[PDB]
Amino acid sequence: STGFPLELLTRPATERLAYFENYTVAHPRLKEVYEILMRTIAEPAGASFIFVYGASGVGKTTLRLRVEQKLTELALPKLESDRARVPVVGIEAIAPESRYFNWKEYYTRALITLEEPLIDHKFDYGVVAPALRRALENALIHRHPDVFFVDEAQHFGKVASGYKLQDQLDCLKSLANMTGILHCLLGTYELLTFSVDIHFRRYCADSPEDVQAFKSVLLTFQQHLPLAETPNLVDHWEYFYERTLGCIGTLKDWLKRVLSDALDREATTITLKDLQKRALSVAQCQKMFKEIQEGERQLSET
Amino acid sequence: STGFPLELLTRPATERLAYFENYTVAHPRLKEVYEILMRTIAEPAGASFIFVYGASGVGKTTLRLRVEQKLTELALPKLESDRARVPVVGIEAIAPESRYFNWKEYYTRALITLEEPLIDHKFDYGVRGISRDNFGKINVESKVVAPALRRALENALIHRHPDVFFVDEAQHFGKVASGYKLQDQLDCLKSLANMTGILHCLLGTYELLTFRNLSGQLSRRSVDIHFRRYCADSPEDVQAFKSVLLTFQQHLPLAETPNLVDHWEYFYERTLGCIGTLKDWLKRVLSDALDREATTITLKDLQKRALSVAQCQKMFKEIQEGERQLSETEADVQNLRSALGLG
Amino acid sequence: MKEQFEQWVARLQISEAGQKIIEKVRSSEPSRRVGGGSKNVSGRYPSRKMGVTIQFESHRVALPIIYQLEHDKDVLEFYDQPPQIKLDYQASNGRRLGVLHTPDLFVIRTNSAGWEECKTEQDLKKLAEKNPNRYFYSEENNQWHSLPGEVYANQFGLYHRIHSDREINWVLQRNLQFLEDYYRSESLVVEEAIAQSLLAIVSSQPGI
Amino acid sequence: KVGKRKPKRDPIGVQ
Amino acid sequence: MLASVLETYESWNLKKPLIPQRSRLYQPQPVGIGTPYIESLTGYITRIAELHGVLPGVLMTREIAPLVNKIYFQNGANRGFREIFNRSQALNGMGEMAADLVQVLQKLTLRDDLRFLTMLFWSNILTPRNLFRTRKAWCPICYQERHQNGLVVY
Ligand SMILES: Nc1ncnc2c1ncn2[C@@H]1O[C@H](COP(=O)(O)OP(=O)(O)OP(=O)(O)O)[C@@H](O)[C@H]1O
Ligand SMILES: Nc1ncnc2c1ncn2[C@@H]1O[C@H](COP(=O)(O)OP(=O)(O)OP(=O)(O)O)[C@@H](O)[C@H]1O
Ligand SMILES: [Mg+2]
Ligand SMILES: [Mg+2]
Ligand SMILES: [Zn+2]
Repeated sequence: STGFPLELLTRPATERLAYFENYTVAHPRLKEVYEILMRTIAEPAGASFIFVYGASGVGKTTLRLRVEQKLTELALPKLESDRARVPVVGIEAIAPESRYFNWKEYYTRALITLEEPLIDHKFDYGVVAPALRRALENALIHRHPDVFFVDEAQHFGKVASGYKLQDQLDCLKSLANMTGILHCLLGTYELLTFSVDIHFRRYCADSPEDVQAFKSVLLTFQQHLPLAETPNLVDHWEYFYERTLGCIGTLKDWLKRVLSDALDREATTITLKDLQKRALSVAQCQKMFKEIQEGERQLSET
Repeated sequence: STGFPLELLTRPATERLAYFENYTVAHPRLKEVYEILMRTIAEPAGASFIFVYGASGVGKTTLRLRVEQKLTELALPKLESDRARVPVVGIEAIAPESRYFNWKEYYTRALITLEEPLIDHKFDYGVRGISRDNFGKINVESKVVAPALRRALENALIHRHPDVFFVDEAQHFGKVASGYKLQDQLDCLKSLANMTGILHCLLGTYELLTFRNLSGQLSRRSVDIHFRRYCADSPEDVQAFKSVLLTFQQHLPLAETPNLVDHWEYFYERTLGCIGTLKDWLKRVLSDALDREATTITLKDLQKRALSVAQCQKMFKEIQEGERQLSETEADVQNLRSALGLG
Repeated sequence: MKEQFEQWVARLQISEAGQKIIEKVRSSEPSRRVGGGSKNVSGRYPSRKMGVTIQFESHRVALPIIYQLEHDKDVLEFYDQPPQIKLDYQASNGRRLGVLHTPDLFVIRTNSAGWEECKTEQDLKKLAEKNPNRYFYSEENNQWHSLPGEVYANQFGLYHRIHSDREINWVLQRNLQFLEDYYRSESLVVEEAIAQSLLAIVSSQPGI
Repeated sequence: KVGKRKPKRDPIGVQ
Repeated sequence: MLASVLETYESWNLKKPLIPQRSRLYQPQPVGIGTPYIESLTGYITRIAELHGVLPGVLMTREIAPLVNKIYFQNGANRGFREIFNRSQALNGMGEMAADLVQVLQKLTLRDDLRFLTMLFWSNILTPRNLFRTRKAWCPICYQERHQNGLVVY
């Protein structure tokens, strides 16, 4: 059915919460960006970087998870006679407590999530952390993963120097120069402070098709919302666009706030005051809009 | 009766002081903050930051203790049923003697609070220096670098899986040296939260407003909770302040009860709307009265133990410069609607 | 100093952009230094209200208004040569042109703030007869009004006012120049005996 | 212009 | 501003599929298949250690020896496993220690042809009496030929 299952109402509320957690909406922007990512993964065409940008909450992480799952399920007919072959390696960048990025920490976290043993006894076989980098290099050349995604890629941007901002990503070039492994860097608009460039755009208010798509995804959210009564939410879409900035992730988490509030109140439908009790503040929303507009302009350069 | 049990009239003065220092009152500001914070606690749902702003004397510490004890009593059946599971964790951010914040000290003290109140359980962190000992005091070697301690903290916080990490006196994060940014000091905690799936609630005075809105990511996954004082423009909070004053007078173990609401203006002039300062003043005057076997609290006793005028002006200007920025109005949503292009 | 201005803004609910203009005017050097020209006696005047030197183009047109503002209590501050405003107005033909203009004074009062421009009689009549949609006379309040200046004031929470030299009482100006020396003093203490003597002589004879 | 003082707002009073 | 029928958007239902247990160590193809120049067990373990970037002694001590149930394996994995080094010849032998080494390497790497790496196939036709060198034997010319051709030294 196109709606949420009608057998989860008699189930406890935590089941409805989990169902809302697992549910995801595939709007045309998501499917087009997914198609672009899959096409560029299938054919790098002399490109070793798949740089992806977008303001927080737009849904880059969910797209990365979907891409990882699809790559795994496409390579599955070959992971039965082949071992030591991870289809995807995903990592999250470490925010440094020191002034600058810790490349050794990045390397050791990579080896931790690559299931590489004997990290603490790596010996340098004849510049930061020789043994760790050569271990990384190899690992990936023997493991042979299709794509290596890095989340919070903008965390690479703190070097506190104008002559080293473009001299901080060179380690990724070297890692991608002798392994032949794709690199899909995902981050916020600060990743513009640095290859295939992709923009995780929102649905703008000025365009009519984007507003129609926003109405459709909001309708999908309100129909798959696990309540006995179906709430009418399109008549508040304007308000729904005011504290969201068109980011489906922020709208999803806030709608789950309202869902769990109603589930703790045993409400059969969500009302405007439930939205107004967990609504995001105003100054933070203004900061969101400023940041996203600045990023859109910075990318608008031709 | 709603007051103190009279049998303390024969009990020694220590019991009376303990009663007056252990009594808690409930007033709508505290209840609203409690409910909002607990509702945020029940589900962060992407949000990874809670900023609990307050004033000097509103009682942020008592709120944090109440919340910690509340989820402790909630998880007590689960704590008894299942081990290796701490519901909430708390730590006070250290004020550095050096010019910069000691991240290494924060990590080791956080590991101390998360490990020490636990029996000798064989859990191994992915680090060498930090380990247990015979007496049960887990020790961090002085040669262990800070990122290793942070990795150990990450492993401990994903294994134990608490609900909220409370950082009291969080304004001490802003005690940053040299030429860092006050946002460079919060991406670290954002990464911690986004990796461990852990809510971090930071408590502090109005100076903690410097981290309020620093980046888009730092504000999307963050909420702000204000411990509003008892103002003077709005008469309902004046009546509420009178109600709390009446409760404090009713629960005073004195021989004969004075009337504390007739000096309400003089009480508010040296409390500025903060309940904790009022409690502290009343405890002082009670001790002074009880040492001389006084049967009542007079205005002389109130004035002898009152706060200084200059101090009061200081905190008041701090409060004003704090909540002047902390004001949300209809223009703030009107201009957002206009700039978004919806209109 | 900043807290009182913030409370002023909050009490009068000035918009964000209006607060931005007020802050810019408060902290900025004057746009242009007053030039001698060919017919105007120019110069500078020390003001204890602001506590600085304020520049006047005309000592008998703008300077009387400056004297009033300095001795007026309703006025909090009065800056000179505020930053240029691009006044948009339609001319006689119909074209909407945007002309840069610098108001003579920017006055912040205890209940409002805005621009005040000082002109003369004949200047106002020639400008009105040569520009129908830039200046006109309201006989109700008997005041000269400029359409784009007041429009810009109303789009920003501010006011716009034209000070002519018809409404200035010159006896007031003479007496202000008489007592300015005593105004600039700070510790005026008359002997009690002599003050009582004059009080008795005054109360014994009215209209002396 | 040339030889003309910048439009500075001169403080007044004897310190 | 005309509004058409709002077509409901489909879902994705993200769910990471499971994969067969990946090998603890790397899985390199042992060079010499179909050739009279098959490599050796000691060469293979040394190549594995070099690829991992660890010393072969460290790999034997911290990855192989605990996985071996023998008492002396576990004991010598903490005071210097000199027993397995002074008798590295027997690792390539016909006997039980060679078979145990092949089994543990199969467990670590998950291969299917490590028995052909040694001559354990001929445990019934040969005899370890004066058969294996105590010291290493290498051809320098083959070493350069393989290094200069870009192939792996085995
Ligand atoms: N299409 C979607 N359907 C359902 N939930 C979604 C969708 N997109 C995002 N979310 C929600 O957003 C959250 C994940 O973060 P999201 O991917 O939106 O952020 P991001 O922009 O990739 O990253 P960040 O905000 O850290 O910069 C989860 O709560 C997830 O449920
Ligand atoms: N509502 C309340 N009921 C009972 N006690 C209270 C209440 N509010 C504050 N107190 C008491 O006030 C005293 C001092 O205030 P407290 O230390 O809690 O303030 P705070 O807001 O955490 O400030 P700071 O940490 O900056 O000193 C404490 O002993 C606390 O128990
Ligand atoms: Mg994300
Ligand atoms: Mg405290
Ligand atoms: Zn040879």
